[PDB]
Amino acid sequence: QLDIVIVLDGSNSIYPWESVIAFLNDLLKRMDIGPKQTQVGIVQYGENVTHEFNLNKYSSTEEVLVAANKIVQRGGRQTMTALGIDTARKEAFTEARGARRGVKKVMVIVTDGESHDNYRLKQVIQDCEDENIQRFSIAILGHYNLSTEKFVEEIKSIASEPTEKHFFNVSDELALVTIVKALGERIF
Amino acid sequence: QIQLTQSPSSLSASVGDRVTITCSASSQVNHMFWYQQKPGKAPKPWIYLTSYLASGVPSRFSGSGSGTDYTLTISSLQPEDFATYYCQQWSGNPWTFGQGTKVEIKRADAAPTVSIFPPSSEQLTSGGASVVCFLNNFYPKDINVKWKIDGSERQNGVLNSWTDQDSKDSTYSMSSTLTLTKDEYERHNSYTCEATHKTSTSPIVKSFNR
Amino acid sequence: EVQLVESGGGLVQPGGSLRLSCAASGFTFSRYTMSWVRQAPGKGLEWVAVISGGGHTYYLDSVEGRFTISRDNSKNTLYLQMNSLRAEDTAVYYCTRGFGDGGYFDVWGQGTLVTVSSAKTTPPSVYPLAPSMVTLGCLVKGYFPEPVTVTWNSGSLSSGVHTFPAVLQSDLYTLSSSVTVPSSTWPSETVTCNVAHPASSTKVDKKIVP
Ligand SMILES: [Mg+2]
Repeated sequence: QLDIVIVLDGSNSIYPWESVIAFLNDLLKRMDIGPKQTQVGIVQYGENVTHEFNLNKYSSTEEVLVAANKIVQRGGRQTMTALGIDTARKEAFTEARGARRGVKKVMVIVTDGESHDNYRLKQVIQDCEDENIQRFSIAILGHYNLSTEKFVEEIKSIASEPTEKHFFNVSDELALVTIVKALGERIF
Repeated sequence: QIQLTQSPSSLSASVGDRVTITCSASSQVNHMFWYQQKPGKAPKPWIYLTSYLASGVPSRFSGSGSGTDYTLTISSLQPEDFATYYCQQWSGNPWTFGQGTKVEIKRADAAPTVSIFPPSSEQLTSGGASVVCFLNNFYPKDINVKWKIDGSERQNGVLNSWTDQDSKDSTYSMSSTLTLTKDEYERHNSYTCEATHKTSTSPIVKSFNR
Repeated sequence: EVQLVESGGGLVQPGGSLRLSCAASGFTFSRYTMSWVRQAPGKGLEWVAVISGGGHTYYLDSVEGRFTISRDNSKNTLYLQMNSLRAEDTAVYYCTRGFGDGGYFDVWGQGTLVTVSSAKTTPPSVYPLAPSMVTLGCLVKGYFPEPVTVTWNSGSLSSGVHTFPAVLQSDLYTLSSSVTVPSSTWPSETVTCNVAHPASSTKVDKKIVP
């Protein structure tokens, strides 16, 4: 019993969008979704943020798989990760959008680059803790491979403690699928 | 929207001098980029992610900053660094550049070599008459040219052009062209070109009659 | 090595259309977000349009609705379709590779010159300019549009040469060039300026006679 909201980076840098969708797919199909099971909402961000669908638009695990594979990349001349997370926190995770009172809030952030708005990331993360939201962050290192160090510390600072059981690291958009297993069986 | 203002708009320094260019953003950005552009050429990637030098950029160059103030610094200005440097941001739309800082190199003052040239007879045949005066390899680049037809100053049909700083000797040159009709030109006799420059008290004067 | 090459520039009338293209090489084109940046004559840089590897496009207000950026990955080419051109669109257009979300211009081509005007293509009139060391030159007057090529003794005489930037007046450019050689070289040895104006398919070798 836990409402899951995936915060997808859809900026110009993300490529190809096919592997990102293959990731959602391979992850969302292993879940039992329902009003009394586990709900999932997806938010995409770039220069701006947009709700793909709310936590309770779909009550079936299959209805979620079809809608998911229907998500289009919106692009973006910036990677406003802070804006994306903060928007999921105070907009997605709200009763109005399907958040279930009492249930555990879980946020999944996937990005491939340092955010342009990293100056409000600290504040945004702290507000996620204050609302007790478990955070799992996934960093795609493609574009950097340039040290990925500072990039890594930023994405980690997004995941909840302990970092080791919340933060993931993949070589590129293709390697995203090699996480679904560990990712899921760690959200239990 | 984010506007960038570079300062100084332009500067002059000697080789060996430590030079620092500034770029202030109207709103905070977490990174700044710089490009070097020389006369008649495409801009070149110079510094990215605030302080990384693009491949080929000599070690004397460095970049720093945060918030709304970023800088580019040349530890030992070399003659080859003359150019216009542009800062640029990718944090706000539309992406934008600063108006740039034009950097020039100081050198010993040098007097201008002035040469005056009467109209071509090849031009006269078509009704026009242009008189040309070249002011070559001088420094500083501050200069003044006045045309004097038969003792009386004239300046209605005068068009000037100045070159950018010389990539070889750091000097400056400029040409002044006075265009009159074949008739006006034949109406007068003595044509003279006057160049005032800090190199001499009195103007360097060249001229001719007919 | 990574490279970009612009094409399609030229003279076009106000209200006209023009299509620019850019061939990329040396990198996996389809994976990069590409942009076009312009620089009006004597001014700064201005980002114009961008297209991600995903096909997403963004534009500068002053061109959205008139310009369309596109790409064809099968030919590793980028395009810029420009409609309803205005005189203010006159500039050198640069094709450029982006980094990250595209806001850092990684690679630049040499550019292509777009001239938006009603002025008519016109050939230059090349006039000879004759008087320790002598200074000679030639006036390249009344041509349009840019560019014009100028060399001396076919480029073998490159030292002591000063080709000044063209000055535009009444829809016609004019520029001068001067060359200085030892007095014991002219007129015993030949001096001629070579001028070509490709837009009017004009070629002329004007020998400088005393
Ligand atoms: Mg990104």
